[PDB]
Amino acid sequence: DRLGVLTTTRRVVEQAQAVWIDHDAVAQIAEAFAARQVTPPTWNRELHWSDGREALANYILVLDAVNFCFWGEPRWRIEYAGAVYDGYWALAASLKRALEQGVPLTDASYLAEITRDDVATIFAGEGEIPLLDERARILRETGSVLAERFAGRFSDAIAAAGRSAVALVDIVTNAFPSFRDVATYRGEQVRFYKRAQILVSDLYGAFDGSDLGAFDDLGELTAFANYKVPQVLHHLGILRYAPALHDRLARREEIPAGSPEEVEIRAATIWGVEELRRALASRGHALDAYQVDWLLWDEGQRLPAGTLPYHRTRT
Ligand SMILES: Nc1nc2c(c(CN[C@H]3C=C[C@H](O)[C@@H]3O)cn2[C@@H]2O[C@H](COP(=O)(O)O)[C@@H](O)[C@H]2O)c(=O)[nH]1
Repeated sequence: DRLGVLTTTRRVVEQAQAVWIDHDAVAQIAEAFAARQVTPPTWNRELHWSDGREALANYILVLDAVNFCFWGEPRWRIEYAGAVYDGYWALAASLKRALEQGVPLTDASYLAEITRDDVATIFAGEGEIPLLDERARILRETGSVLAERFAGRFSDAIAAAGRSAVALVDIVTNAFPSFRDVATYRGEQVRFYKRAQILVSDLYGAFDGSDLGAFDDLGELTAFANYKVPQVLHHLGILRYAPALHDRLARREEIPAGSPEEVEIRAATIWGVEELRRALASRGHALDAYQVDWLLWDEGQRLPAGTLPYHRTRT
């Protein structure tokens, strides 16, 4: 466990007061999923950009640099190619739209200088993308780090990882401040690395596990601790919430980042996915943790009306 995600999150799950795993539900869900050999959907080619290897690598870094927090009222929505999108697909569509119209979002020099008005345009739609100013700041940071340390080419970073997913995550968090996703729980560091790990899985997807998307150790990735997958796990009965936390989610009350409740959700998400992975493998359906994450995130796109709302964090 070379990044320390499973180890540090396990300490949280063992001590967690507001969240816990129902291991019976894990078994039952594993039974049904294994029975019908459920598979994550293939990496989406419609709403993701495609290009030569240098531009594509840079595109994946930018996509995942700003891959966070899409909730808020009035709901942020995007119109692209005769369809309306929200959440992640709104992000994806927005970038694809910008690149098609020839915005140089894969060029480090442009990213280093990108303005608030640039990103407001790129993500123009109904409402406004949350944390707009932050996204502008992250893209400027991303650009100037690319330019300074990687000759403007994320492919330089990828090459230095030598086909290790774990090594690339560590290269990314070392160089790019925005990707440093750790917190504390009762005085101990907890390590998550959501966006850094999702980046690696997205290279694998975009490059079909060849060239720059070749990795020999993808099993070492964890789930990407977000707000949608815990909502799915709660829906499937795998995550249970204590009274005050349940009521907070129901009221759509925001939870401060790094607070005990929030850290417990994220840790239990990691271990909820890991426990489902082990239970599936037990029943002869071997998937990597990132695949179980993909599969659950996909289920999260068509949850029934009146499932408990996902938790709302911000920072
Ligand atoms: N754990 C996990 N979290 C994911 C993703 C994705 C998209 N990945 C694509 C690439 C390969 C897969 O097959 C997917 O097609 C976005 N997110 C996070 O979810 C939230 C937005 O959710 P919603 O409102 O539904 O759009 C937000 O925190 C966002 O950062 C997934 O991979 N796993």
